[PDB]
Amino acid sequence: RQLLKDSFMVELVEGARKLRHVFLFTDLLLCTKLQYDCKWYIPLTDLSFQMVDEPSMAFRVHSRNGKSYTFLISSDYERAEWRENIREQQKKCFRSFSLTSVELQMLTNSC
Amino acid sequence: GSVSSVPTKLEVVAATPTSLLISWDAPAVTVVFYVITYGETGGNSPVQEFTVPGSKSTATISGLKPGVDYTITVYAEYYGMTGSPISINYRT
Repeated sequence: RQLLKDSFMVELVEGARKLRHVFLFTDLLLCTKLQYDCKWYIPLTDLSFQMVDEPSMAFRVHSRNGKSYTFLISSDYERAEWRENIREQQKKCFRSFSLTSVELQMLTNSC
Repeated sequence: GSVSSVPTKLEVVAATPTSLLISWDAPAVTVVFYVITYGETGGNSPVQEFTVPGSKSTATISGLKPGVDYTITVYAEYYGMTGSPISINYRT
């Protein structure tokens, strides 16, 4: 499992905005808060990336389990880069999975 | 895949000189949302895109230039994969 892209992003949540550090690995998308703590993750095979233009320069990631998460990003170009990188990797992911508590620890440690 | 990921029967069902109402038939599989793209045919103009939920199978496109050829595409987005597009040309 390799790290392909990572960026600070602003997550839009109920009544607030949160600064997150987001990581695209070969098989999953990880959202962390700042030592790192995992807020959530989505396997790429369980993810759908949606462009959001209201608010502007935003995107929404939908998870197969019915949740979705919305982020502001720095530019339309970076937003398009994230979608393309995720698409390229989704073509190489076939199996959904769930990480154990320690697996997540090791995953967050690697960050 | 065992069924097509692509919508069928994309068509303009109503038009004014500056707006189009498009419709398509959904693929066999539940869609998270659709992407609609449109831009001037051959014109090296910026292509624009928007979404509609997978429960909808029509969309309105507005703000177009009259008498201009446009290429319109629709594709489906799914958990884990992106469908291939279906495309039409239409002159306002």
